[PDB]
Amino acid sequence: EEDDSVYRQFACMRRVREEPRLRTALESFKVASKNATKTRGRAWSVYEGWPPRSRVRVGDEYSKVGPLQRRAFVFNRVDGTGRRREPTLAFCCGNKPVLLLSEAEFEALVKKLPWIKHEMAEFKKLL
Amino acid sequence: ARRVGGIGRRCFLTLHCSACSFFFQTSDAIKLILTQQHHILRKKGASKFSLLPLADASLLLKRRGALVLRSLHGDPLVGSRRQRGEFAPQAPTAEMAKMLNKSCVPCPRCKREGRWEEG
Amino acid sequence: LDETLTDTLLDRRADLQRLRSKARLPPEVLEPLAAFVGITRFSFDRRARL
Amino acid sequence: GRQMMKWYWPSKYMLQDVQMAQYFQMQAMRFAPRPAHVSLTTLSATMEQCW
Amino acid sequence: DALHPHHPFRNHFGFESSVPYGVVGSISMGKGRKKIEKELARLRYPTLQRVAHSLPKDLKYRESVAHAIRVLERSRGWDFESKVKAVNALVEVWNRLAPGRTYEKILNHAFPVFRGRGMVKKTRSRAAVFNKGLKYIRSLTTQKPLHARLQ
Amino acid sequence: LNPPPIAFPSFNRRCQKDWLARRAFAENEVNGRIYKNVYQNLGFKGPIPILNKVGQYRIRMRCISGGYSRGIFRFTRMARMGMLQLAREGWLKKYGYRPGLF
Amino acid sequence: AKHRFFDPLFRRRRLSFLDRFARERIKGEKARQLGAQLYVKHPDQKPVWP
Amino acid sequence: CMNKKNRLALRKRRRRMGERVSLRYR
Amino acid sequence: TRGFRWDLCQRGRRRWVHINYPPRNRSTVQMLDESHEKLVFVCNGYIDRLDPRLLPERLRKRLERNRKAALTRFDGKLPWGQAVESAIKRIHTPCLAFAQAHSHHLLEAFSMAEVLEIEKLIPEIREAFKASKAKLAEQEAQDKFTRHVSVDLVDLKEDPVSFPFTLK
Amino acid sequence: AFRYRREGQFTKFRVHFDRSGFRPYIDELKWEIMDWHYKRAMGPQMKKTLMSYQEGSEKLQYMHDLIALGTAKAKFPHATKRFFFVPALPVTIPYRRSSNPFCLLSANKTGWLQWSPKQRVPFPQPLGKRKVGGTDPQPPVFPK
Amino acid sequence: ALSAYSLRSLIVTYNSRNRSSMNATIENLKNALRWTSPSESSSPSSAPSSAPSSAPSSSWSPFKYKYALRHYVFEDHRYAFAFYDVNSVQEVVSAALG
Amino acid sequence: KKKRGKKEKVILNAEQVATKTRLPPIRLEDRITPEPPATVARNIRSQISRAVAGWKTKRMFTYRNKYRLRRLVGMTHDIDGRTFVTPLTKLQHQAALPRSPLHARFDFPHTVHYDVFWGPPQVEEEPNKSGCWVSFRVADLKLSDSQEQRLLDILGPERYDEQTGVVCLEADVFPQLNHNAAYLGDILQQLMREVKK
RNA sequence: UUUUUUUUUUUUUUUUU
RNA sequence: UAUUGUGUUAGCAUGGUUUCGAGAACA
RNA sequence: CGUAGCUGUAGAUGAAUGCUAAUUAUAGAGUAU
RNA sequence: UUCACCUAGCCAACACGAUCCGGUUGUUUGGGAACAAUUCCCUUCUAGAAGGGUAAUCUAUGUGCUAC
RNA sequence: UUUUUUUUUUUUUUU
RNA sequence: GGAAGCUGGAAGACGGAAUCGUUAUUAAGCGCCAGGUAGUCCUGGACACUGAAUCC
RNA sequence: UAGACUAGCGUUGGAGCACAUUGUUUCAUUCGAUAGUCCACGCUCAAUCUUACCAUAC
Repeated sequence: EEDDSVYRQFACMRRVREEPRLRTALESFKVASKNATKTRGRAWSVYEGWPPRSRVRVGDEYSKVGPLQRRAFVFNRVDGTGRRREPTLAFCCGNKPVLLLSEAEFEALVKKLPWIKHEMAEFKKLL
Repeated sequence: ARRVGGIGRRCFLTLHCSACSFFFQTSDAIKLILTQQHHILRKKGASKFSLLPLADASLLLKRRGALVLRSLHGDPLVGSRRQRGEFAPQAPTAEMAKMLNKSCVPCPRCKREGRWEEG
Repeated sequence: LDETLTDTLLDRRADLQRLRSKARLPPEVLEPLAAFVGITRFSFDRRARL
Repeated sequence: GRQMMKWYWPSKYMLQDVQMAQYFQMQAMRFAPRPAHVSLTTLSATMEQCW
Repeated sequence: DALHPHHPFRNHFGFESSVPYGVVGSISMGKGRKKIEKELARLRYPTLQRVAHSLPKDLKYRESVAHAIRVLERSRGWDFESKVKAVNALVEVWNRLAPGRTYEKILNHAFPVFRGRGMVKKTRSRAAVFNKGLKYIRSLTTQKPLHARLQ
Repeated sequence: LNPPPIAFPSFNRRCQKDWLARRAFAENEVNGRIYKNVYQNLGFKGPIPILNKVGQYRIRMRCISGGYSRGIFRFTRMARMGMLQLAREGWLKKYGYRPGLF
Repeated sequence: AKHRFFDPLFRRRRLSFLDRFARERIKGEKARQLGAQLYVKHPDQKPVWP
Repeated sequence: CMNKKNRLALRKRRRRMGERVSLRYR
Repeated sequence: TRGFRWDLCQRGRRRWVHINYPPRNRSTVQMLDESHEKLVFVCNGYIDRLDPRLLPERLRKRLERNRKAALTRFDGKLPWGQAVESAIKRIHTPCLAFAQAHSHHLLEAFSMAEVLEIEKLIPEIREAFKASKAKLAEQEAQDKFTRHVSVDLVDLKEDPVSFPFTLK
Repeated sequence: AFRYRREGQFTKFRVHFDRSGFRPYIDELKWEIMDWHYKRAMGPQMKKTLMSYQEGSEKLQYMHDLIALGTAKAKFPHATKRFFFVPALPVTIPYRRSSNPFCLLSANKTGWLQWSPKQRVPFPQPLGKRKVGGTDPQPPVFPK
Repeated sequence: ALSAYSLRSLIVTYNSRNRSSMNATIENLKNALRWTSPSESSSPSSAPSSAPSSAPSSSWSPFKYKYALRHYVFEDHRYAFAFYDVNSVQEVVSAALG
Repeated sequence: KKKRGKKEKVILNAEQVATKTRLPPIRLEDRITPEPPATVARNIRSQISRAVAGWKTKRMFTYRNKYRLRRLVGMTHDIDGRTFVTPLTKLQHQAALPRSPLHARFDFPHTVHYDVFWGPPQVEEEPNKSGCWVSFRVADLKLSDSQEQRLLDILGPERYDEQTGVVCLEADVFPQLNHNAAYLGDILQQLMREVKK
């Protein structure tokens, strides 16, 4: 049993009886949700703005189809936690079984480059 | 003596229809939906058109066609060895009836929309 | 034997039998019923209600 | 997750120590009063305002 | 509706009970209620609407994750804390993958309806040949006791 | 001589290793369902190597008053000798244990 | 006054080593060196407890 | 279900549920 | 007491160049200690290739039907070289590879000719690292917000059963 | 036909553990058997320390009451006994605070319970000549 | 309406692990009656619920070919009570738990 | 006698420089922490590419055939940000609650039953002690012919007894008693809203 | 029954650009 | 809520608990 | 519930059930003919 | 609960324990046998065709043969 | 039951 | 690892000799599940029906 | 006065587990010997862990 003669004569009780539609309530929720979660909402930002794999140097890197090479290969690799950032150099074909990691490893290769060059000649070249 | 359905003449594999009078086991359900694929595809409106070859009537009776039907039908009546006592298999018509009615497959007897039911 | 029969001595006493039927109502008596009707304006606790 | 954890005996190196210093403090604070009156205080000093 | 700006709704809050809580005596006497437990103590019943804030842009992935929300909230066996974490990590793994429009095309072409005579790709894969003795290969560069060479 | 004090088991490396896997699986229990959900939606069956070391099946029954991993029931959680000593010490009488019946 | 509880199984083991420490003959230098750091001090008087 | 006793039980059980399984050998 | 996995009893991805993992006359490793990964060592290479031109009419028809087709059949190659070894051409060439520190697994190998090409391209590859550093700052701001979390409801929460409401 | 003699046969061999009215018992015994040893080892030890210093024992208790409540509510003249110290031990069993008004521990507002100085009915009653484990501090000896 | 409710019935059940313990409860419950304000006290009906039992099996001394077995019987007891027209909730709920 | 012959430490060559310098591989003891969401996604991409490379199995093609069957019948999420409203929250918004204890919400008899566990202090909680159901007789409830049929159709014949003519509605989707009790009262009112149509 | 917080390759871990 | 090494020579002929094999219990 | 009773077939000289190009189910993984 | 009563008729790998011995006494990744003649054919490729080999002995248990 | 049915039986229960 | 379709010319009608024991709801047949904490036995544990004979 | 006799009835093949001869860098340390603490031993279940063994290295 509900008496409609009292709600019509008072505005305070009219609001309680009135049931706003879900559309009106949903509009306010969007604003509140964005304000609280200001530092969240985007997950994958390495979209085609820079095309994945590599963008600086592409094509004819390691495909053993012809003599000599043409260009190098450089790109970034996502860490296991998704917060760190490191470069990459190694690229065999798509899968990249071997990764050279950041320039920390590449620096040692240049230092050791002359050592191996003089050793391979006397290792098995003459036999 | 060796009747099918036991003392209570159980039937946990047949589905009744609201319209007309015709029933069939779940074995024929797979063949009916595959054969009437042209009507289903046109109702909604390549990867999507993958089962087109299976619509052939003669292909189903070949060695290749026999294996395709058996693959989809997993024989729900058969289960683990530990499913004994109160843990017994029930009628699987509940799932079959939903798919048969949602797909809007015509009945062989009379061309009608979803009219199937459990029975 | 007397040590094991201590429980029976208290039960036989008529003084303790009078206070057995006088205790506090468990909380899980009317609380479940209140939630059924869906009312958010009642408190079971007497001190908090006041 | 919670079903497999219920196995073996519990830890033994986390029992309460029998310290004499804590025994005296418990006895001293055992006879404390109960001046809560959370409900009575609210009603008190209110009837005069209505009058 | 104004009781909580972060949850604009008509009925969200209930009433608290007077049921005793805590341990009579243990190493956790001063525990009471947890940080997350206090929230449900003043609510009619828990829900799963807080998680739904951002969903994948892809239509296929949006429906797959959305359906799980309606079923998880009406299932017994999952804890309140686990429910939030289950869906929070699901939206992230889906966003780190190629769109479903491309996944189906690759799988459909690489998995035809009918098999072939050489589609297994596994040949001469005997058991008692490679990894069942015959004392042969050691995957090891530095070896003092060379067993392969000694024999 | 002196029957063991059944409240505190002796040292056992293998016994402690079994309990270690229980904690790892509980924390990773949520990740197990995510791996199955992604494959089911895409319609592809594949292995989950990460579940080998944190799988539920890695854990097996073990004797608390012991360290053997055989002859343990889910009701008593004890071996043949564990139940005999516990029952003969006068501890199951309160829990409704009448040895008169066969 | 402090009295740390210890495993009952460890109590009997402590006396076993101490009884034969200054009474019987113990062979091996490692046994004496390692045995002089677990049962030489009372559990309650130890500086660190696991 | 290795012997002819337990193995035949499965076929007979399905016969009472509204299915027909060939019987014949084993 | 059967095996755990059956994948170990199968040949994985082709390495292009076949090198004998167990060394016989290998030198001593140097450096590569702090990193503890991808050690450098010298070995002997052996290149191998197949050119299906000299095959007979009987076997060439079946071989091409499996290689140049919609999908691979029988790995797109014939069985062991029982009779095709005549057309097989292989040239010995010294090469090197890398191995894991603890795992001790082969990663890949490079030809001697390709090794010299890397030295000549040092100036070209060194300058390419500068371009990556430019985008380091730009990607930091976008990759930091890659963590979806539920909206916090508690707000240092109230006790809003009925009272308080005038307190609000 | 014996009906009462065959009672419980159905729920002995044709019932599941998770589909029956039988409740587990190992859970309760886990926390009960361990607490028995705690009261035995720490029981006599606590009483010995309390009785170590007969006189001057009430001075420490009297001074402590002047810091918590300030005013000594239990103050009495020199011609009246103050209190009697009872050797108590802490509770180790993680009991649940049930709403039972007739319970003996649900209304516990402290983490200490009294200990019986003498018992005539030992709870761990053996069924034979076997002794209780962990009740032999001194190692054994052989004739040799 | 909450004020329009009334306790129609209150089925009280017991679960005892010993014969002597169950007998003590019956005597205690009877003593609590015949003491209320109304002329006739609430007299609930009796309804036994059988006596479930359980007994696992184990092989029996180790290093044997399973020549003998030892069983461990674990009996149980149950009891159920019925109530009708419980006008006084305090004089019934308190008596049952006490 | 046996299992005692020790061996000298033969690992002393200068070549073995990369030893005892870094922590061993990941151990099972350190696996207590959970896997971050970045690593779980990486494994999916690595495995999907390997299977298509040619690593096929006899039991792999059968799984794909079953998935394609559900596509034709229309039981897939395949389409040729969003902020939705959960069904639970929608019911809360649309609910006419009573204004105080003296107001009757429903207009028909109903019985509420729930099991409450009482006893000595148990170290662990007893499960299966949070059930709540409501029963009502259809004959007593006055309704039209069309409305009466719909009541039994929505709930089905399982929740209806043909002997006495009563309908029992049970709801248990929460562990707590208070949470479950309130849930039953919300769905009950919603059922009557749709029945009368 | 309610649809959007920002975003550059054929080279989506298969192509001689 | 994990926490005091060894799943190794040495048990019938010196062993604590348990038990298989043979024999006995009457006035 | 099984051999039922009852009742059709061949009142079996020929009813042995293992071998396997191939699928059903559990499982993270049981694969190749 | 014959907790009884003799043992030329027991395990040191369930556990405690007399004496000798002390394997960074643990852990990461793997293995732990019984079954080879390769996708065999100038007749063929986006609707089915031709070849698969260790015969050495015991104990305890399911399953089969019976009428001219 | 001359407008009645249209049929084999189990290992806890009408307290 | 378990089960199923199809296919079917695996090795057996030998011996009335001999060795393992049953104190009758015994023996001989047939049918069902409870536990073994995913599947996973012809053994062990456990219930029910038909149920003959002899000088023991 | 048991076994001995009088009824019924399971076997000299093909198959599952296990002991043993012959293989093994590892094929699980073993009980008991002839009426049995001998063959699913403390295998009331071994496809990873259960697993003690060998290889490899921290």
